[PDB]
Amino acid sequence: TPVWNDNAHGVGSVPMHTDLELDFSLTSSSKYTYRRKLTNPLEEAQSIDLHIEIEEQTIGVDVHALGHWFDGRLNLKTSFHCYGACTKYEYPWHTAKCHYERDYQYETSHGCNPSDCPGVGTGCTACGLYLDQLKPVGSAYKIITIRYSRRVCVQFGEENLCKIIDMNDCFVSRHVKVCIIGTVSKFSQGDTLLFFGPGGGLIFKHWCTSTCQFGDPGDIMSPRDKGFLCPEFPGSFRKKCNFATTPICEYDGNMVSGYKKVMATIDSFQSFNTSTMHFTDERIEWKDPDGMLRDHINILVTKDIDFDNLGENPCKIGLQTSSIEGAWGSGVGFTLTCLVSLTECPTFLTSIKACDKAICYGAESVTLTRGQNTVKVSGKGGHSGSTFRCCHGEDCSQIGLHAAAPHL
Amino acid sequence: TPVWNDNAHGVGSVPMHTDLELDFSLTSSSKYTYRRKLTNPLEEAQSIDLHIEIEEQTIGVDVHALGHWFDGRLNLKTSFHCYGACTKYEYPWHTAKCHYERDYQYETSHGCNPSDCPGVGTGCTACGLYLDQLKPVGSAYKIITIRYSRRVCVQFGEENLCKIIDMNDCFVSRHVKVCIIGTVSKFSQGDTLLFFGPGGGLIFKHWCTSTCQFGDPGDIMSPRDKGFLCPEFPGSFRKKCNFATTPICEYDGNMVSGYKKVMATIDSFQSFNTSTMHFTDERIEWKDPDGMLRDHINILVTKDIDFDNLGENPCKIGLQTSSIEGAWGSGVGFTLTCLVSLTECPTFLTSIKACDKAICYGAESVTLTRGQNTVKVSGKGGHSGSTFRCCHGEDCSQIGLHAAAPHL
Amino acid sequence: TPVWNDNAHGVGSVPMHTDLELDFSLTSSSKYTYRRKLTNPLEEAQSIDLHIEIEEQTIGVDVHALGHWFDGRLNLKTSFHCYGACTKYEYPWHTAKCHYERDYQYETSHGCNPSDCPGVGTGCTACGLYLDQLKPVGSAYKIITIRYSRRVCVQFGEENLCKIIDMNDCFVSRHVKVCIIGTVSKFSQGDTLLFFGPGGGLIFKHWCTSTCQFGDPGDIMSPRDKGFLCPEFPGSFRKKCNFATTPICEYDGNMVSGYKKVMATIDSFQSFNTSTMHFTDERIEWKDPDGMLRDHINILVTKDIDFDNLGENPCKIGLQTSSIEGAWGSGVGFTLTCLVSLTECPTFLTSIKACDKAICYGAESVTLTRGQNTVKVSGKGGHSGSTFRCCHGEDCSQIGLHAAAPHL
Ligand SMILES: *[C@@H]1O[C@H](CO[C@H]2O[C@@H](C)[C@@H](O)[C@@H](O)[C@@H]2O)[C@@H](O[C@@H]2O[C@H](CO)[C@@H](O)[C@H](O)[C@H]2NC(C)=O)[C@H](O)[C@H]1NC(C)=O
Ligand SMILES: *[C@@H]1O[C@H](CO[C@H]2O[C@@H](C)[C@@H](O)[C@@H](O)[C@@H]2O)[C@@H](O[C@@H]2O[C@H](CO)[C@@H](O)[C@H](O)[C@H]2NC(C)=O)[C@H](O)[C@H]1NC(C)=O
Ligand SMILES: *[C@@H]1O[C@H](CO[C@H]2O[C@@H](C)[C@@H](O)[C@@H](O)[C@@H]2O)[C@@H](O[C@@H]2O[C@H](CO)[C@@H](O)[C@H](O)[C@H]2NC(C)=O)[C@H](O)[C@H]1NC(C)=O
Ligand code: NA
Repeated sequence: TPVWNDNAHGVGSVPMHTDLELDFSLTSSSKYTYRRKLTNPLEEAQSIDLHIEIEEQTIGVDVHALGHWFDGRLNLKTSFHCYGACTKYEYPWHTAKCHYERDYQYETSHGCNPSDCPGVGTGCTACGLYLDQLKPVGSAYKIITIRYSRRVCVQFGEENLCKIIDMNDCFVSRHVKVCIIGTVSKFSQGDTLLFFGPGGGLIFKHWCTSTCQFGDPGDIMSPRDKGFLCPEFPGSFRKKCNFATTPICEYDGNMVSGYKKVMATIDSFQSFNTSTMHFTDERIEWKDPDGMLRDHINILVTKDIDFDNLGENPCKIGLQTSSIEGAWGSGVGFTLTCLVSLTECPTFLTSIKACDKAICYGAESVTLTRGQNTVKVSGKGGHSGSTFRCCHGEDCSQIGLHAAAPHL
Repeated sequence: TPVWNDNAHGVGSVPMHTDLELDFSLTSSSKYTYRRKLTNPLEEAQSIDLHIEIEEQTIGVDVHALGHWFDGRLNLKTSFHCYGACTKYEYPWHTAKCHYERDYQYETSHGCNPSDCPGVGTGCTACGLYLDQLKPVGSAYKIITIRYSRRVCVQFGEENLCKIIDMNDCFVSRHVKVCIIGTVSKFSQGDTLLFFGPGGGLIFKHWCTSTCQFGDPGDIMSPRDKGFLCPEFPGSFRKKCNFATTPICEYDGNMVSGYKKVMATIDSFQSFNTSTMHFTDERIEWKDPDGMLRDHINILVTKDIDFDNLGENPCKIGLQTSSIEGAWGSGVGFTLTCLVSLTECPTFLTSIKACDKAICYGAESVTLTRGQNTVKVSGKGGHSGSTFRCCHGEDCSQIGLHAAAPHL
Repeated sequence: TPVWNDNAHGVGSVPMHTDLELDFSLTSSSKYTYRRKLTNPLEEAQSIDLHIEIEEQTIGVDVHALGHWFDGRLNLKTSFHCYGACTKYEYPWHTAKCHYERDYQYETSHGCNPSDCPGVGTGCTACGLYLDQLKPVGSAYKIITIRYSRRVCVQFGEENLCKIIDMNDCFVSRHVKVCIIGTVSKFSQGDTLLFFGPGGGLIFKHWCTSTCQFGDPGDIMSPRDKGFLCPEFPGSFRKKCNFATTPICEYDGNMVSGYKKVMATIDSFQSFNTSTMHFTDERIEWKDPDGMLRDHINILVTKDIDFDNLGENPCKIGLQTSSIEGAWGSGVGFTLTCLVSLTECPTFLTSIKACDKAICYGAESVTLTRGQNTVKVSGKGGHSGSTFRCCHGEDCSQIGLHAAAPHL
């Protein structure tokens, strides 16, 4: 009764038949190199070159680009007409993308009309808030997923292999195991990253989403080139009245933009630094130069007898996509349906992944049965050009599918 | 001078006298099985069956059930009377559980009265907001504590032992040690989990607590079957006036429910998936099928000579509860006071726990002295039926105590 | 081609030439002691005393002290004058530190004047909100950085060395390595800690920063002894009018303080406990007595042949500060510029740190070249009396520089 399983990434070893162990805490922002000649314990003349290169920790963040945050000024105007409905007249702020209008229609009165207006219960006083002097101040990105990794290269004799190793995963070969164990608590899913310039940025934990009011972090956004998502103005208008005098609008809510309020208490917010940053559609990768952070590296070497590869198996997998639902750029995510054929084993416990161009976006552990299988993989991230493929290890299907856009 | 201590869960070993080590990164949502015949290095005919089963990672979340979130419609009504105080008259919205009333009392005026009202400084115009078309949309739970674990079963020869091993704890036996090391950053204390249907849910990081305004996530709640916690309506009423016309109420605040605002930007929020979910009073357990997450497993085996159990000791403990204060279902928590008797040792460094039905809710490290000790254990979680017992290892007192209800 | 690197904290070992390994999960709030006589495998009479003391986990939090949070009562007053501008008259609330005034100037009317006021379009009705019955309820601190550590002391023979070991770092010596691996998810950067009394506190994840409205957690603050940061009052005033009657002000916004609203739902918030707490300027250190938390300890001992110290090198470093910019007590932080001289190596990969009085606030990994180097170190934390020095390992420059104050 075989119960094949390749979800274990690592090795079985006999401590007596192991020749070298390196165990250390490494600065996350530092590389590490190890070179050694493994010579046979005396009683031979055969040496083996061991060369290990571990690269700096990289962070990869799947994001939704939120566009630009703007600074601006809130202006208030008044438009009065003696007679006629409010829609009968066009107002100065009508061209303003972000405006809030309150109408005082059919409400003219003797002690609130100008001298040329004998109207009672007629016409319109229109109050108008609008944003102007708009200026973009930064680009904002919503964090969907966070993963850290190091590229690990191992030469043992003439064998040479490089792999990108995720934090809390292991590099496995016949003679060398490299495991990385770490934790970082700097960034969280749902955080919003703000980049003010063309070095670093700020983390916002409460960027407005379902309610944006003027004054909030993220209050005035342009998701793309043209078109604002305008904030709410929660305050009230008042029509200030006087005899023989044109009505005057007033607004009693907050008048200070979110950018100004944030900049007035900027020390309340967390900055981060970046090095060698790589923006792609809905993804950002960089190396965090924070030298206070460390991760744990263990390297185990057996010179003569091979490690037992704990995921070794004779099972063979064929893959193709069937369908997809859900969205890229979304915290809710997508589901990729894969048709997976298993041969050479009655059952096989493994993981099927949703990947594109060697980036993984989701994975499902599954016990496959001999023959055809239908496997659903939940994923998050990607962009409109992503074709998510069904993958097993380094092997992927011939095509992938596109997910739908978010925020439709 | 003995200084006995059982807070260390693990073993002392001599690397030469160890026979097998398995070290690997395991998919959190996958089980793992290892079977091997340990044969004596040649020069014997005695083999030992080793059988290790590691089950999928389970999450256990102590929660406070918040009841149902509702969608609804905000309606506005007006009730006018020529004469009499506002309390003299009953208003249509008085049966509505969530209503906001503003009275314009003794404020009648010539240009704001109907034709049959010669009142000046009399009567009442009543403005009334109320919620209607209410519908529950989901069940919400406040996270109090999060713990991950795997069930680990080890057979070595005829010895067979199963234990639930918390992440970052170790399974210890005479011949086998299994340590699990991991980190997960998906859920946080204070997060609110929302389940919309009877598969998965959403994480909210800003569900309203001390201030709920209409439009907030969590704005309209029913903590149990009947009875709403109504949201605030922060906007203002206006009495629109006209000659020979009944006053008309207006409200200038947000009119869109929190559910609609959240659903309009649903991609801003994080989903999670679940498998084999088990709801009990104030607790939820499930297996997260997110195959992207991994933890580290180390297994060490000595075939001949026993491990040194680092927590081995001759101390003996008797336990009983004395008192309790504080609350279940609460982020502030409770304190269990235990009377603990130590014999066979002058002192003993150990942990006393507050547990019920093999779930732990709190623990206190303490150096006990020979004879009686009073130990206070801080805990969080549980429900009204919980009887928290004083526990040491797998041993517990004969009865437990109930904590008080939260939110009284 | 030498590529010296001391960023790896750990050892190379030959598993056959290692004599003892202790591997265990330790209660975070517990100490651990190991004592053993290492005797030569028989065939000698030379023993070595091994004595290891591991102290309880300490948390060190760099913070910005926010001052005291206050409870208070919101009061509303009215001041009317028949004639003259509003600034012509002094109002009762003018001495109140937190007050909100709305003026109804030149708006007198027949049906809204007292009997002695024949004014039309004159004088002033002044509405005044003010806070009174103020009382401090707690001291608040903004988390800037969080680090955990254990003090580790190792005696091997006559060698005795104590070091404070950060979580996820290693103690390295010729014969003993001690590595600590752990994760904790209780506190987060940007959390606000509130201490109500002189034992424990509460965690707030949404303490108001860029917008404080009355009713918010953190709404009424005094950053120091005298001087309040007053909250906004987002509601509206109304002037209630009547014939031959003095105008009466009304306010329709929230009237309940943030302290009362939080205390009304206190079970929604997370408490923490403390032991042996040490407040210093902009820093708090304590031992968390939460016995449910554990970390992983590995101890490796070689009795005869020394470990290969993976950071061993012949490079020599001289250090001095050059300049500084940025702020203490700030989530944005500071940058220390150091002049670093490298000799005895063509290049050296290492870390330069910004430290004061054996507390580190920042670190930069850098490949130094022979001769002079300019290295910028990003840091966070400290206080006005901090002199941040350039440091390498345990070696620091002769002076340090002060950063600027935050929130100016
Ligand atoms: C894993 O979760 C997805 C997400 O769908 C869930 O979203 C949550 C926010 C919550 O509302 C929950 O009720 C909801 O099911 C599941 O996929 C969804 O399945 C439904 C039912 O067939 C479809 O109508 C949705 O279009 C579909 N969405 C996506 C993005 O695929 C999924 O079934 C669940 N389980 C697995 C194994 O993936
Ligand atoms: C651990 O903390 C608890 C909780 O009480 C604390 O709650 C914080 C929010 C903060 O306000 C702090 O000042 C407060 O002490 C402590 O228990 C409390 O102790 C007081 C004093 O005797 C009692 O009046 C409370 O009822 C009690 N509450 C509970 C739930 O027990 C506790 O003393 C402290 N220390 C230990 C060792 O548990
Ligand atoms: C690491 O980041 C600091 C912080 O400055 C950054 O702050 C972010 C919030 C964001 O606005 C980003 O654009 C900004 O650069 C950098 O230091 C700053 O550098 C500028 C440019 O010379 C100076 O004007 C600032 O005074 C200075 N601030 C501080 C506190 O030093 C820094 O350059 C960057 N890189 C490194 C290697 O430290
Ligand atoms: Na208002």
